[PDB]
Amino acid sequence: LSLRLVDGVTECSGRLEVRFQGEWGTICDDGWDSYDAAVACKQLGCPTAVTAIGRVNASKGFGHIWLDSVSCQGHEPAIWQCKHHEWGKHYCNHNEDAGVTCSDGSDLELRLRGGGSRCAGTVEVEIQRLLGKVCDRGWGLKEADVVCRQLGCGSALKTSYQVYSKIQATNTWLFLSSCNGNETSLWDCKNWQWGGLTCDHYEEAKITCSAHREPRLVGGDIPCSGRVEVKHGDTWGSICDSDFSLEAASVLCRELQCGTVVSILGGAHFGEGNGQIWAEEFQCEGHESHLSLCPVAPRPEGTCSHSRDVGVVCSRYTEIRLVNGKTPCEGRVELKTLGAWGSLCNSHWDIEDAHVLCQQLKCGVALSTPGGARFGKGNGQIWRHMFHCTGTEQHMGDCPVTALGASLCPSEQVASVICSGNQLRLVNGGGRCAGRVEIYHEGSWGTICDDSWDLSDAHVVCRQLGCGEAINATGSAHFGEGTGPIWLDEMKCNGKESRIWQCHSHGWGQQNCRHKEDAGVICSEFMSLRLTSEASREACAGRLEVFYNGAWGTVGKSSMSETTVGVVCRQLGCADKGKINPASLDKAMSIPMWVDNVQCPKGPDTLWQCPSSPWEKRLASPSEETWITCD
Amino acid sequence: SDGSNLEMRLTRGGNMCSGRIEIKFQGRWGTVCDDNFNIDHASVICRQLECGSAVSFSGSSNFGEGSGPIWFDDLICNGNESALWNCKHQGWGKHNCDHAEDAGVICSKGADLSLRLVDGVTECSGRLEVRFQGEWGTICDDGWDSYDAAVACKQLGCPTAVTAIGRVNASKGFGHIWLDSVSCQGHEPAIWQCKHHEWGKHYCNHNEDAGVTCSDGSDLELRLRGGGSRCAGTVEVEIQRLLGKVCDRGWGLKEADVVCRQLGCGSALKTSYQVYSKIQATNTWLFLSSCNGNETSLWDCKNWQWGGLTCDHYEEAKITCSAHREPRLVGGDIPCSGRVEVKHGDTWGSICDSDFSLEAASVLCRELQCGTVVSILGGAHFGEGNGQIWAEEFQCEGHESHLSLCPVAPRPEGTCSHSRDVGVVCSRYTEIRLVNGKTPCEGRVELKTLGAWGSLCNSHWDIEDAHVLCQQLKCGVALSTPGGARFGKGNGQIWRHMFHCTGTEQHMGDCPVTALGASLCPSEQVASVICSGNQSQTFMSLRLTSEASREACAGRLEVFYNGAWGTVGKSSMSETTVGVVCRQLGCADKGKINPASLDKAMSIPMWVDNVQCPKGPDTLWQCPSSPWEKRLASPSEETWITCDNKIRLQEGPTSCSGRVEIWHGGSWGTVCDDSWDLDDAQVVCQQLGCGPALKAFKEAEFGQGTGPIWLNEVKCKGNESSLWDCPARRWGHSECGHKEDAAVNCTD
Amino acid sequence: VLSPADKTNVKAAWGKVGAHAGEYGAEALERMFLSFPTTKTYFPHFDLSHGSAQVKGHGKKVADALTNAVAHVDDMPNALSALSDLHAHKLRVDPVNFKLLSHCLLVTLAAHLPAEFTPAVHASLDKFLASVSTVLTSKYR
Amino acid sequence: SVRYQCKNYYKLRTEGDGVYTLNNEKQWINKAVGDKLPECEAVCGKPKNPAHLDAKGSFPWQAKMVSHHNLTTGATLINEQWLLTTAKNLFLNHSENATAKDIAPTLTLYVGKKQLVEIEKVVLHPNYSQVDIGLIKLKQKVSVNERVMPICLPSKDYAEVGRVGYVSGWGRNANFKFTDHLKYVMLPVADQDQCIRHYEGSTVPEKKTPKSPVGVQPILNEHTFCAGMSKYQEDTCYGDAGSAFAVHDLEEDTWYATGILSFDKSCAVAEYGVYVKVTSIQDWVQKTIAEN
Amino acid sequence: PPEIAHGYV
Amino acid sequence: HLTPEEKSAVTALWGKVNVDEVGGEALGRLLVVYPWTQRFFESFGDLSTPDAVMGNPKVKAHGKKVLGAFSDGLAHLDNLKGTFATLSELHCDKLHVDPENFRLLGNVLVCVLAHHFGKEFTPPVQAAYQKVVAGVANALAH
Ligand code: HEM
Ligand SMILES: *[C@@H]1O[C@H](CO)[C@@H](O[C@@H]2O[C@H](CO)[C@@H](O)[C@H](O)[C@H]2NC(C)=O)[C@H](O)[C@H]1NC(C)=O
Ligand SMILES: [Ca+2]
Ligand SMILES: [Ca+2]
Ligand SMILES: [Ca+2]
Ligand SMILES: [Ca+2]
Ligand SMILES: [Ca+2]
Ligand SMILES: [Ca+2]
Ligand SMILES: [Ca+2]
Ligand SMILES: [Ca+2]
Ligand SMILES: [Ca+2]
Repeated sequence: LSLRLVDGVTECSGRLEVRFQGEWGTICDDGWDSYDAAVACKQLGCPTAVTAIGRVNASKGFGHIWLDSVSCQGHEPAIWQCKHHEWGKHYCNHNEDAGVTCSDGSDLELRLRGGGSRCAGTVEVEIQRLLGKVCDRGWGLKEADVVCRQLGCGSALKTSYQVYSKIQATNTWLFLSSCNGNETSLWDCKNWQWGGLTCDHYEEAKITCSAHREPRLVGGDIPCSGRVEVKHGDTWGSICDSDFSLEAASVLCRELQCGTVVSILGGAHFGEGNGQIWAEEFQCEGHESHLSLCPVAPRPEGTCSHSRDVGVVCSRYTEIRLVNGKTPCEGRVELKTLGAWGSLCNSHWDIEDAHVLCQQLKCGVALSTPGGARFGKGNGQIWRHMFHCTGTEQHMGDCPVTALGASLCPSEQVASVICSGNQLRLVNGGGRCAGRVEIYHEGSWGTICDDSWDLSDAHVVCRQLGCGEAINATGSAHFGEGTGPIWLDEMKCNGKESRIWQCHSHGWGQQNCRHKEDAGVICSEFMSLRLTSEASREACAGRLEVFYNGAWGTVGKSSMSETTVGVVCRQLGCADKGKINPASLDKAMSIPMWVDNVQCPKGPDTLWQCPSSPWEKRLASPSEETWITCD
Repeated sequence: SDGSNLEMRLTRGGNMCSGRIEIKFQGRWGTVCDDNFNIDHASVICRQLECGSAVSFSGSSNFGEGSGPIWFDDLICNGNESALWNCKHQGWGKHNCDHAEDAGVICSKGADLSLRLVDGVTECSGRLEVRFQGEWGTICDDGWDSYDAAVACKQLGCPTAVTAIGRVNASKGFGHIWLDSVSCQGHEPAIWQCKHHEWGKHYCNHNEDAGVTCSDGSDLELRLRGGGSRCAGTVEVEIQRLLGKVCDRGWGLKEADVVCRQLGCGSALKTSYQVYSKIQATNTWLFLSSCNGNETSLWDCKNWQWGGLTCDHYEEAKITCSAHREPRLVGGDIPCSGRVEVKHGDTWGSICDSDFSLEAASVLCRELQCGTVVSILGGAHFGEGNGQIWAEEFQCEGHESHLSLCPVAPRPEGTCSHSRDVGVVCSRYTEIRLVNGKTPCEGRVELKTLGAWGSLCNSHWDIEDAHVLCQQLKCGVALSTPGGARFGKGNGQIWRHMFHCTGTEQHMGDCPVTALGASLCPSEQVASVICSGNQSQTFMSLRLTSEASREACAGRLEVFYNGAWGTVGKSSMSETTVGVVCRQLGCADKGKINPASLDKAMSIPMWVDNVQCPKGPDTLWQCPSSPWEKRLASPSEETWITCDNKIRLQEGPTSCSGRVEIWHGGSWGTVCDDSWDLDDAQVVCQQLGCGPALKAFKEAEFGQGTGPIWLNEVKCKGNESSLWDCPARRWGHSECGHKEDAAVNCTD
Repeated sequence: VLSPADKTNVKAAWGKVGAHAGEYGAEALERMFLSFPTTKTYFPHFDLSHGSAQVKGHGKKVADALTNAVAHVDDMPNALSALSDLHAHKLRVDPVNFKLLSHCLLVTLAAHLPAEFTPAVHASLDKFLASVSTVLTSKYR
Repeated sequence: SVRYQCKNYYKLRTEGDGVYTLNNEKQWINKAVGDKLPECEAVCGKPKNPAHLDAKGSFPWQAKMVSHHNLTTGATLINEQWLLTTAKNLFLNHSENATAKDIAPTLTLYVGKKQLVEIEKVVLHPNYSQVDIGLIKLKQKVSVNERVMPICLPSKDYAEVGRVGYVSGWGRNANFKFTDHLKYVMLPVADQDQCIRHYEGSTVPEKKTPKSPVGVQPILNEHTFCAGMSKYQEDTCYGDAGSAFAVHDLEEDTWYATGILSFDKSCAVAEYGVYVKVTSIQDWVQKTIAEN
Repeated sequence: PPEIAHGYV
Repeated sequence: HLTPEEKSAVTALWGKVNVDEVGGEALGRLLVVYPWTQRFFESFGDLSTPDAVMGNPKVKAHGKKVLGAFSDGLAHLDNLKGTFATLSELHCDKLHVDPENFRLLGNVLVCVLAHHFGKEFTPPVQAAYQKVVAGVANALAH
């Protein structure tokens, strides 16, 4: 007996031939396995590093067929000593002859072509100077991850492409059977056949890895903010503000794990770039997991000026850490504002905010919230940010939070949490502490009817929301017509209740009302804003007034920064900047002065977070009134 | 051979007195073929083996195929021989038969047959069991019907009055299934003397066991449970002392009619009810099979079954009947009108006027074959309903066929009693007859209005009107309209109501009617008709006048006729004529009559005199009066009136206070309190002539009772002449709730 | 062949099927059309879309025929004489399709009647449907 | 000298001796038959590797015939040039008035491993309404080998009650699909009375009725015998007609064609299948072979 | 020697 | 070939299967409904009645093996031929099992799946599983 490799791409590849009775013949491919290839290679003088099966570039078989279903355990060196049923007594045909592809290891290289970069596009094999394609006979994310992992790209998001086209085509294919997914290279995946079949009704394999387009943020002092740079596999560049949309931003903050978008900014606000400029139309539907997943338009011929960079800030921009504890899950709670650290005041801080802050740092569920200076007062300032977490989000920055002139905190009341270490909203009201009231029950949202609605009842809801006392209780659908179910008909609380579900009421579902009689509440902690003049009730040019405690008042001029006026205009929806100017002496209403010294930091989107001196009602001269004009 | 050496045997049976017939002769065992085999051969055979009284005979190897010679075939026996070999036959061993035709016999000495009932409510209700060869077994229900149950009940010796099938309350049996496809005619002395399937081959299972319930007829009851009356609810059955339901396997109106006829509730309308209560659970069911529809009771339906089946994925049978809320009109001085009293089962009661709308009036007039609503007269009228006052908020929608179907929303408290019951009128109130004819289908036409009979004129009488008339009087299609005094001259009042019937209408009251001023007719000119007599065969305007003001509801009255206007007589005008005039011109329910004034400006001749309206019409064109006569008239003869102002308050502590009521379309109503502002309350009290307003209320002030809400969202500017000029939206449609009617308090 | 026990099991099962027979037959036809597209060739004029009333009517017809057969289990060839002649001679339906429809029917009933399909009853129903199929295809030539 | 011998699966049938000695006249003369050579006939019934069972063994006499509308039936190879089949098989897709000349050019016939053989003429039985049998003549003799071999006719009646015979078939399987691979099944001979009662009601010529559980009546008469289902309830179905009921004679180690299947419509719904006795048709078969 | 059908010498 | 929707349906339903129960039930139903299949399992003891078949421990063990092999194929739906080469060689070389018996077992498995999963076994998933079992039978054919 004898062995021979014939008509392959190299002396160590091609159809397998065996001589018996002086006549050559081919082996039937049925059951041909990589073990058979290894045995046939060890019987021959070719490298034993890698052994793929199949006919590489070989033509159709001819002559006689000697053996079928050759089964080798790999324990002996010669092919014909393996197991077979009988010589020649088989029903195989010349279109299904076997083969092998011996290799030494340092020749198998995989490269993706036809797309935005090396980490996106069709998969293109090149082995022994013969270059082909992979087929979709068993292709999916499980096998996809290996190709992206092998190339230095990340997780495989989908099988598609965006940008470039016009790839070449060849009539040779790579077939995978199935490979669990943890391999360091595609070549390690078991029983990968090289050539032999032209797969019909199966298309070519395509990939788009995460490294196709990767976003980064650098130039900002608050954790989740700054200009946007995108990586094209191995190169970088800047992003203009013309072709970036909120849908893309929501994904940008989603994959970064910085929460959701709380502001999108244009221009070189975060700093002008010093590199190449990218130009790419972002067309995300909104719920995509990555920027690369979203479709993409081809590059335009134009380029933006470097003063046109973009930027974003997401919800999770509050740095919270625990100190002075034996474990990091028990120390006192600290926070930052305006470039200085500090310690949180516990004056308004419940178990819910402890649950959230424990979940933030993977400390599990919360256990207790010690009182007093139970972990040391600390050397930093005491912060006055009243937190109102709903107890489901998993970061502090997500929660509603406000500190505008919060009351002075007594010295020894520093907040702390002990971690395990493992449904009221006001709708259409504007703000958080006012509007039609709704409750979630039968797993559906519904409102409260207006009958018997009196100011005593309204006390309980805004103690439940933490919004202080009630100042109004409204009916005849003041804040719009509620939709869906109507649950609670009449309410007869004592005014001292902790939660609304403990009041005397007819019980869920019992009612005699119509949607034209939905109730509401306005409470002392609702805030609003306005810029007005003698000839306009509402505008964004004139004296600045603030709504709070049910009454209007003017904002203080002293200690007014340049960021404040920009925040004010942005909240009023006219401009991103503002200028102070002198004005007339004609006081419109001569309202009191609410809060003295406002100083808005970088990042917030409204004025209710920017910290200042605690509230106190006083009269003030017209010279102390803030008069703003928005460009 | 004289027959001494022969011997006969029965093999492959349950015992020595049953099995295949075998005979030894010439030393060989042999059988007999079943050709011409009958009970006579069996009786002869069950005599020489000492097993008595042949019970059944078999054929076609019911006991397995035999072997050996076949000795007999086509024998004829007389039923009383000493043995089988004494019968006449063609010859020993001569035959055209094979071993697929062996004969068999069951004799009585073995089959100690008996019958019993077990696992049921009484001594003879339950599951039937038959004893055969000492073993108890059941009967398959295939082919089991009332005649078989009759035979079984008579056999066991208990009442044969009502004999129904079904193993009530009894569980599936165990053991053999001895009988199947029993075919008794109803008079046999025992269940096994009838024709039935062979004892061996049955494919039945024990879920199919048969049973009977025998009764005298005094222990079967039927009731409707769950609902606001005895005439609506789930149909429940109490047979013996067992409670059960009916199954809707084939439930329909045809058998619901039988149930309702049994209970005495009229006729079946709907296969559902209003769930006024909760009914207990039960495990036994009654199954029916296609009642013909004209049975006097549900027990007479053929082959109804009492237990022994399941109603999986089906539900309970339920019905509402005609007598559930049947209406009545009482107290009315003229046909098809008067006070309403409703029946809830077998008790007649009144309904507050605060719970009856115009849809309810339409369904009522339709149900009583009175037409369509012409007037609602809410408030004590047509006397007083001295009895019980039902407090059920009727919520009738659409135009339901019967009052029973109308959804109703009861309340747990008491309400109005003997001051605000309600009345109704319909369009079927015409008093007419035929007189002076040889038969009731020909004669003179007469009509009664007020309190007098008179002769109707033929001025506009036509064949269509004649056909409608004879359709009213059950005389079929009309034939011709003879002219003149063909049935006598007039001898009294000459009415002149020119009717305009289209001819497709069942009763003449529903036609358009015109009477005001209608043309004079002589006594010799009267209307008359002749008809087949077989039932099987099938512009004007009213205006008022005043200087510098027209179309207002105060001043002199006039009638447009034949291209011109004219005046109508002041003489003898009654209160009811005024009420009709005001309800027609729409400025009020009624008003008062006053002398003439200086405001007249047109000397127009008089068209009619002596206007007097009857009870029932809602317009002035249907009011008798003198004929047309274009005579000159003096102011003392001219008629002048002033309707009652449409806006009136009620429930107020005094005058110039109280909820704001409004009248339109025939019946009074209220206004909705959305946008209720002092401008409207300024119009309200000035319109009363009282003074400026001082306050307006919201959220259920001054009553929340009766009426339709004729207006809502009164955007009144405050200087309006009338509350009806305001741009109030969707006149007549209730967008608002009822807890929010108008209220005003204003300065005297 | 159908033994007496098999006939009892068939009678019990088809009794429990009850009034849902038309629904089960229509569902079986839908299953067959969805799983074996080649069967659609014999219904060229039929709107074979989901829930088509024509398919529902044909399914109820099939279920009624099967119930008639169960009633006359001892004389099935006479009970299905006209249907046998129709399928064998006028339509020339190939016998393979009948096993497909029988399998679809068994799948439908097993899906909807879990408690009734004891393996013995399953075998009896197979026997009954095989007998029906053999009767309906015997004259095929 | 030379001695004549017949190759594998053949046998010399002439008398005398196959040894021929060369003459001084240079003539080849066997001292028994002189100038006359012998001829080699074919073994009839000795399968190389004897014995719903898949056939990967020795049923060489089985033939497959397909009608011109793609219906498959069976035939049995009786000698090198003639086959025995069912008349109803030949009458597929034409009125029973058709002549034998209209049937021959419309049939395809396979033997062994899908080897095609051509047909010259067909001879139906003179009384095919009662003896449902037909003969097929091939254009040229088939070459006997491991896959093709006749099953020659019997000399005595093996249709005894209880005898188990083998039936190969190309017909429809449990899914009513024509079988891809040849199968065989072992069936016993049943008694006539039960079969006749099962299909016709009674053994009496009068008061017979059609009681066939499948709706089609077999041809039951004195030229037929019945065979029941197997130990595992396996039966023949459509397309097995024309196949032989082969009996293994252990005293001679020869396989004999005892019957040809006629009624193949039981399909486990009817208890018995009906076969035509070969011993009752042997004279007509021999007369038709010799007359052609 | 002459051949015979299906036979050898 | 199977469309991605079909593969999703197949692999979603297959997760709720008790691999130690369904196989034995399917094999027992095959042996009862088609008696000739008992010929290959004469070593399992009493197989003469449905109760004996359904109560046999060897039947359940072998059904477990069969369903394990079936599940292994469900992860290689595009290369069934090579997945089942050794089993095909076994079933042809030693037992000589006719290829139609594979289709009978597949249909019985479909019936068992419908029986277990009730109304969730909508016609589309049935068609998908028909394609799967047809592929497995063709692969095991030879
Ligand atoms: C248990 C098996 C079957 C039964 C009991 C059955 C029953 C019926 C019935 C009751 C009819 C109506 C005949 C009439 O209305 O006159 C019919 C007609 C028909 N059957 Fe079947 N059927 C079966 C299987 C099949 C199969 C498997 C096919 C095709 C794959 C098929 C194709 C047809 C067609 C095309 C019609 C004609 C329908 C029409 O003309 O509207 N049947 N069958
Ligand atoms: C509830 O809100 C209403 C307005 O939305 C307030 O009513 C006004 O209160 C001011 C307070 O000085 C009075 O001057 C006005 O006359 C009030 N308006 C009316 C129409 O009477 C009300 O004060 C709020 N409730 C509370 C407790 O402040
Ligand atoms: Ca209210
Ligand atoms: Ca309250
Ligand atoms: Ca209420
Ligand atoms: Ca007889
Ligand atoms: Ca006789
Ligand atoms: Ca029954
Ligand atoms: Ca009866
Ligand atoms: Ca209101
Ligand atoms: Ca208004």
